Amino acid sequence: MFIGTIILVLSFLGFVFNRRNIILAFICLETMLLGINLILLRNSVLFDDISGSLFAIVIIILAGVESAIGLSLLVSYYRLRGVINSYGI
Amino acid sequence: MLILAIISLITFVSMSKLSDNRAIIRLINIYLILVLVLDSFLYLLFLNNQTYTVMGELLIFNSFTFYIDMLIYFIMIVISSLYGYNLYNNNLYKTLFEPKKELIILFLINILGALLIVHSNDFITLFVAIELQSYSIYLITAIYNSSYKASKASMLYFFMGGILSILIAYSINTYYSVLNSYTLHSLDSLIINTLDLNLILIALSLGLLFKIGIAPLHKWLISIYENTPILITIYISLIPKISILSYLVLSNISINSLVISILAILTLLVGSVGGLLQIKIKRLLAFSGLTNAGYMMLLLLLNNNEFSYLYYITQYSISHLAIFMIIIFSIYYINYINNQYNPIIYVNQLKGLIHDNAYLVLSMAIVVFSFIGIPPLLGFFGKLNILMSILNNGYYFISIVLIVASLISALYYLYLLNVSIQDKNNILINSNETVSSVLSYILSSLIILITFGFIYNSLIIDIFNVYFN
Amino acid sequence: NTFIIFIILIPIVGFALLAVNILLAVYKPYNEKLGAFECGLTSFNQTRLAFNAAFILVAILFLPFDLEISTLLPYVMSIYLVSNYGFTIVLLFLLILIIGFVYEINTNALKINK
Amino acid sequence: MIINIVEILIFLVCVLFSVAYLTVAERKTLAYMQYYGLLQAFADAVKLLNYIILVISPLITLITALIGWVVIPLGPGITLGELNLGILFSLAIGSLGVFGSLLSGWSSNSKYSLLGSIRSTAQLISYELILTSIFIIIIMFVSSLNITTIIETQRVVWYCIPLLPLLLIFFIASVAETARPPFDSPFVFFFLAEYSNIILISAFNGYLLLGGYLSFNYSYLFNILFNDYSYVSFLFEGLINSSAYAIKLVFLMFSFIWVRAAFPRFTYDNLINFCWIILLPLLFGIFLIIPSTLYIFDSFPTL
Amino acid sequence: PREAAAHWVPFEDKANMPDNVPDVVEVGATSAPLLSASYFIGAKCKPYNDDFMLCREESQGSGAIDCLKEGRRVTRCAVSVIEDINKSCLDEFRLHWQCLEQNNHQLSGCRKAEALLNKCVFTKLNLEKKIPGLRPDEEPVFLKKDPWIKPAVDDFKSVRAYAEAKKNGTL
Amino acid sequence: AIPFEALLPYGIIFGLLTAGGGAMQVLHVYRNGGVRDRFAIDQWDSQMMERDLRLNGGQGRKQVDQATAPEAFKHNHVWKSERPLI
Amino acid sequence: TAAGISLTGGRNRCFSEWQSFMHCTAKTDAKSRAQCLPNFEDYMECLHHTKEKARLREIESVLKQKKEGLEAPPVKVIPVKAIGLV
Amino acid sequence: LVYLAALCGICGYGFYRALGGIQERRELKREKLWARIYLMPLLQAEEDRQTVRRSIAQLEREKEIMKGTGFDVDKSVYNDGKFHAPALMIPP
Amino acid sequence: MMYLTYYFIEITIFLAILCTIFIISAKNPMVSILYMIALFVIAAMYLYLIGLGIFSLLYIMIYIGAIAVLFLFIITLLDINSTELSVKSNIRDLPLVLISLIVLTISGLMIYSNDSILINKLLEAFGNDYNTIITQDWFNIENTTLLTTIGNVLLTNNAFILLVLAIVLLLGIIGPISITMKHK
Amino acid sequence: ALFTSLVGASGLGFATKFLSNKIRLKPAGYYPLGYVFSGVAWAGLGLVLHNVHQHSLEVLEKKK
Amino acid sequence: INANPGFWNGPFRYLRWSAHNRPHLFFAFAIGIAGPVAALTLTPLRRKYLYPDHSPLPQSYPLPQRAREQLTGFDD
Ligand SMILES: CCCCC/C=C/C/C=C\CCCCCCCC(=O)O[C@H](COC(=O)CCCCCCCCCCCCCCC)COP(=O)([O-])OCC[N+](C)(C)C
Ligand SMILES: CCCCCCCCCCCC(=O)OC[C@H](COP(=O)(O)OCC[N+](C)(C)C)OC(=O)CCCCCCCCCCC
Repeated sequence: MFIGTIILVLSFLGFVFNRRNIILAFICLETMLLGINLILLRNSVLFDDISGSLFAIVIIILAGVESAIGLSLLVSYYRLRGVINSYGI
Repeated sequence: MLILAIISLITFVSMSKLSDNRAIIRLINIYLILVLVLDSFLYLLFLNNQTYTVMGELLIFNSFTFYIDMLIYFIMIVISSLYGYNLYNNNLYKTLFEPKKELIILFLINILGALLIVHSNDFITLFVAIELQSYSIYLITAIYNSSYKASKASMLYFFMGGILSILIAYSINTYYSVLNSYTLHSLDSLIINTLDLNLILIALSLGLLFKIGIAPLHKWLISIYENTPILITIYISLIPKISILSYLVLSNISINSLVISILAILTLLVGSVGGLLQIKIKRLLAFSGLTNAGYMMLLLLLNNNEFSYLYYITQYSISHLAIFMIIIFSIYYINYINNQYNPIIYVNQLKGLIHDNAYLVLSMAIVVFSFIGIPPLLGFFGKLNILMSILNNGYYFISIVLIVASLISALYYLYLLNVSIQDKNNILINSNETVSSVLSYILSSLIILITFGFIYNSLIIDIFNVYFN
Repeated sequence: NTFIIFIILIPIVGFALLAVNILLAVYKPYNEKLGAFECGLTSFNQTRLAFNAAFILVAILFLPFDLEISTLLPYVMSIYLVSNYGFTIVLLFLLILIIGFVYEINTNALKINK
Repeated sequence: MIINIVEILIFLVCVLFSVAYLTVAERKTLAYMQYYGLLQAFADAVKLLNYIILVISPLITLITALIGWVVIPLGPGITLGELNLGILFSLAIGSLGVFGSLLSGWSSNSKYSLLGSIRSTAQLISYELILTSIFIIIIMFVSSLNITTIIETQRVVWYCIPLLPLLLIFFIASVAETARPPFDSPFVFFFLAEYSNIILISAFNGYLLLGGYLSFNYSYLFNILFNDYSYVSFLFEGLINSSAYAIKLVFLMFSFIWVRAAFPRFTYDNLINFCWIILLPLLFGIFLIIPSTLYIFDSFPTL
Repeated sequence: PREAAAHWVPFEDKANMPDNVPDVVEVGATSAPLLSASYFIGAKCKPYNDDFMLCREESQGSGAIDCLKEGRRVTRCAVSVIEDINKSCLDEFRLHWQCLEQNNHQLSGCRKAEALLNKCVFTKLNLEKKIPGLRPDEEPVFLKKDPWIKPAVDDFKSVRAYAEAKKNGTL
Repeated sequence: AIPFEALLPYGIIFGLLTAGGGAMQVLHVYRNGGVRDRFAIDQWDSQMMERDLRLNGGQGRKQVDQATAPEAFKHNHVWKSERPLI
Repeated sequence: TAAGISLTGGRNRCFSEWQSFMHCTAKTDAKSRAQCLPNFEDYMECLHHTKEKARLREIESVLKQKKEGLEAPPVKVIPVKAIGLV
Repeated sequence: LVYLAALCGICGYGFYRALGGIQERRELKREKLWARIYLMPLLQAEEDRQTVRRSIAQLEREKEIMKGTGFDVDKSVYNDGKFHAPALMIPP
Repeated sequence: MMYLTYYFIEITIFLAILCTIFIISAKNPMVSILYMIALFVIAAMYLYLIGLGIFSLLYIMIYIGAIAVLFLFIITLLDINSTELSVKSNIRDLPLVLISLIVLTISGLMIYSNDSILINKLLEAFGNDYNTIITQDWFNIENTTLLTTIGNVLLTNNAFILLVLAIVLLLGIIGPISITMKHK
Repeated sequence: ALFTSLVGASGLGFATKFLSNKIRLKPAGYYPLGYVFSGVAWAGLGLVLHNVHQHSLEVLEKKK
Repeated sequence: INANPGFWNGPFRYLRWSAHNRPHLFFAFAIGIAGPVAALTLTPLRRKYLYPDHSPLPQSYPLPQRAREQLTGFDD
């Protein structure tokens, strides 16, 4: 597989360099998962086997759960809730 | 027994007040105690090393998995006792050790992920268990998010573990592309000899071992251990390591690996030398765990290593729990508290502890000597089994590195005792409050295990010989 | 083959990124008037705004619940083939998910400003 | 080639005219109870051409809203694209339709518009959960993602009759999906895209619950009128199917503008709480009961 | 096996069949006639078909080249039964396949033509239509009365033929 | 009273949709050669239409019930040459 | 496990080779496992077709270095619209 | 209670029609499935005969191109003697 | 016609390269989100080209209408009340990248003579100048699609995996609630 | 011997109780009923382990 | 005015309280728990009285379990 592997390479090296760009690092995590899924789906199609596609959907669900957890982490980190709690208990 | 506990906890904690957290954790403590003492008879399924496959070849079950499983319940019982039971009945200790509403549920889900890692028979199950454990441990690390010191550690651990899990998935999918399979049952001697799938397994072992933090990827987990709350650090630094190392031992995919051997030597050297450069307790214990991880990784280079690994992991788990609980008990004997999450930071704050609780210092001396390997404590016997195993396979340079690493690590282990046996003229601001009887009993039981577990060495050897052969 | 592509592509784009990132070494040193923020003065008089935790929880929990729903699609495409065994498995799956739904309902985590 | 071009041109013209005329319909309906913008904006948008993706966002959102129509049938096999995954394609387009409000909120570079976009986006995803839930509930009776297949299974009985509360839930969730009261240059693009999404949701409800193009059986009528297959008979049957489907669509449309010109507007917090406290528990109950009902009577649908 | 991909082209082979294997006439009926006559073909040639499969699994991979002869037998039996139909029940067969083509190849919308063809074949071809695996408690789907599902439009000339037959009394 | 002006554009949309659907039905019939369309076709259906196209000489969906096929069908079998998926 | 299942619920492309290889492994032991090398080689060939690719490369190299004509029925390519025509 | 009782009747009558429709569709699917079952032996044999003709044709084509070269064409890449349909055709 | 359809896959690959570079080479987080949305669209088209249109639909559904929507939602929360994110210097981590990448280049370099028998593997890997032959058979009678097979395997063969992913979704429900709201 | 194993386990329990008392900065004879409880519990664990050992030896001998 | 009487204090009193004071949750639980319970307690009754389950549908060709018999007819 070409496209998946090259997306994975580019996103991995984008992660390694920035490493302090949490928005972009988490984007790179998402794109690396996408690149792995592409390779897995291509090999599943080539082999005509269902295990590749099953692992692909499992990776999709795990990626969604991971994205939800990570975005909750970013909410807590950047204090997205806001405060305006001045003059209050 | 664990799924039902998780479901019941979600249901019960949903409809409970915040003040019921201690009671719920106690209830689960006795629940797990009864699970161990009442369902322990299941070890009869594994006479003569009988092995079973469960859930359509997705899980494996033998005496090794059963023993790691029971050890994980024992560790979980001890750690959950550290949360349910109050060390001191005063508002300060109320504030420092206060469990979150979801902490016990996350703990049980992480235990479930670790057990599924240990029992995995397929790469799909392996990856799913890894992701379960990883997401749970991220949530455990982040559930105390009132500090930037903990927040940076949570974010770093999330991102580094995400990269590591992506690498693991990439290796698994490369294996699938090569063989059109997701299980190790398709790997035989002919399969290894004919085709070069060694690099795939090396990459998989790399990704798995970096999750527990071997060199040269140790600094991030050491920072995380330093910055997380100590009641969280005691858990996040033991259970994932146990799960990953048990899966690696049972997988048996790194026979006489040059890369694994070099990385183990590097891990030992880094852990031993970097420990000398530490003035913080948490970083010192992190490098101690790194050195122990290197010791156990030395066992990945040879076969028939089940007994040595099991003995070493059990004794190290007991010693790790004991040393963190000693550090927790010593909090009462210092004049100031660093943070709400990490009340003690520097080894210098333990100075003169022998004038406040001499028997606490005695227990710490026992556990530190077991870490060094002074007979007849369990640590010496675990290190001796490691030495016997490595000399049986002819790794002489590895043995020399092991001995040198132990000798170097003894220096920064005795650093703790030397600091603690000093003289502190500053008298305490606190006096006569009684420490918890349950937690003190558990700590004393751990110390007595470390001190007198060598009585049952022959009994354990015979049980292993009959149940693993 | 994927490993090969990975290994040889690492040095090339690695050096490219290395060069393009040694470029910013010095650049726009953000000498902007950062004086009122290093003191603690405010110039908005307005734009306070707020976000109840329930709002962001609705936004975030749209994702796991949508995954839960979309996981039902494979079942409805093979409902007849796996009739009773699959029916029981889906019942257990749904009950486990409803445990979490009960958690989010009892906690009242999703109730916007009252 | 020519036939396909003529068909797609006719369908696009009809859809665009319907969307444009529904604005006038809504205005007149409001008046009694109590267009031409694309050409000027397209040249302005072309003049504008990171600015690139931000500039291209509105028209591509409108294109997505229009492509949502490619799978809507007007009869057995009568569609631009006969997709075996028409339900999944419809769900994907409906999911993509939430980007319009967000990018429109960004377009103005205004904080108040951004709050509007955030509230709208949260409400849209909240009721997208309901819409997808009802979609899957319906699919549980068909075991197929082909829209024409579901419409054909609805010959025995419209799925509305066994699931009338589901019809009410879908209608409420549809009024709340598009921020329609009481459930409330790029502007013209987003406006027509929004109304296209409204008509798409009406069509979704129509072929999920109201039977689609079906009407009273006309086998006897065709037997009396005609003695053999002819283009006149095909034209008449197509006219009947399309008239029935369009009358159902118009009824749903009139219901939407009626609730706009009806029961008083509700607050946003109540709008989301109604979905997350009242609708979703019912939908999970239906998730549990429908397969249970099919298992009790041994009626699991086949492929 | 999976279907083709984004780019695929069909390549035509004009090489002659090897002379060692005998040449046999092959079925020329399209989809609708085959759907109409599948039950009769199966009823007449089930033993040859069973022999064909049994050889296919016994050859263990070489079914294409080792099971030629009974495959020739099966195609000969199919040609024989189709010739019997094409010289025997022309009208009913034409009704049935035309209706099936006009009714999206679904057997539900052509019960009248199905019945006509069934009576023709059972009357003077000595072949009977049945669905295996049915217990005597339940009655066959093709003999049902008052169906749950009705065709969109009943075929005009098919209904006329049914009415003419029921005036005759053949049914 | 019923507002006819309010319902006028609704009727316009109704009529436009009806006429468009009728035209689409007529066009589909003309393209199919006077027969109804095929919907929800699986792999078996696609293979059947491919075989029918091979049999009838490419005359659309024309059906022939002749027992003996012409000699052209003995050599018109075509395989699909898939581009390698990189 | 989901091994041995294709994308349509049937038997995958390399079902026969894998079945033969696992039967050979079951009928043999660890010491005699070396006898089952051809089965694993055939399974890997079904997975990747390396030997087939090498043979095709040799054939193409031989073909591209020849100038004389070929007297043998070649393969004709036709458009999808021209399937079964003439 | 009249509306609730009527709603049960409306839903009950709809379910009875809906439930029955599924069951008959299963029977119709059963009839459709058995129709394709009988057609497989005649359709599969026709493809099998064509497969042999194309396989031998490629072997005859390949051996004539390589005439005068020391290579083995009839030797299959696989180790077993079973018939194997040739794949990976050379682009035209 | 044929010229474009033969290189649709390569066009998607090149567009993916451009989108990923634009992702890792921007300043505004919005630009990266929009370009990863474009990358997801390109991945969907690429999956359609292979013959996985259902997976492309699943991608467009989940990764865009949920994941990307939540990404853009969270970023929009960061902008209405302007809170610029502090930009720390990566020059701290540049030296380690230098050392590691020089080590990797040297590891690829001392191969030298052995590259003559290893680079050729990638040389024929790049070529791939053979077309797959697609043959037809009639062994399938049921109208079974990819999603049906997914459901069958996930509900019967790997139902345990389905239950463990149920626990994973349970975790994804509990965790955000645990770390987002202040109880009592 | 079983009696010796029970005595050793009970002594280990007594040592654990004594160590717990001394850690809490309490006299050695603080809660003697706790000494009894700890000794009984540890003796029971020792009895279970001794039974496991006896069964292990029985299994080892039986395959001869 | 209204206070929860507690489920454990009285089951039927709490059932009435939920039906009258919390309609949405009570009905959600009612339809949710009816499904599996009614299935378990009614499916055997339906099988015994209403109608037996249908015969399994074919998934592939039914292969006879026998040896190849010698047949005559339609030879070359
Ligand atoms: C009333 C039921 C309560 C049982 C709950 C047990 C929880 C175990 C948890 C944490 C580990 C603590 C030490 C366990 C001892 C090993 C047992 C065994 O023999 O180890 C063998 C395998 O040896 C090995 O490879 C190496 C083991 C390394 C042990 C290192 C610690 C040494 C000091 C401990 C001496 C014990 C002091 C007791 C004082 C009365 C497993 O034996 P097995 O799989 O055949 O089953 C055992 C039968 N069982 C389940 C009833 C118990
Ligand atoms: C929890 C649900 C309990 C409901 C119990 C009702 C049973 C009443 C007895 C009438 C059955 C009958 O006599 O009609 C029989 C019908 C149809 O079968 P048939 O083809 O005509 O029979 C011939 C048998 N063959 C084909 C094998 C020859 O069967 C049914 O499925 C209808 C059941 C009524 C609707 C129940 C829907 C449940 C409500 C769902 C709300 C979410």
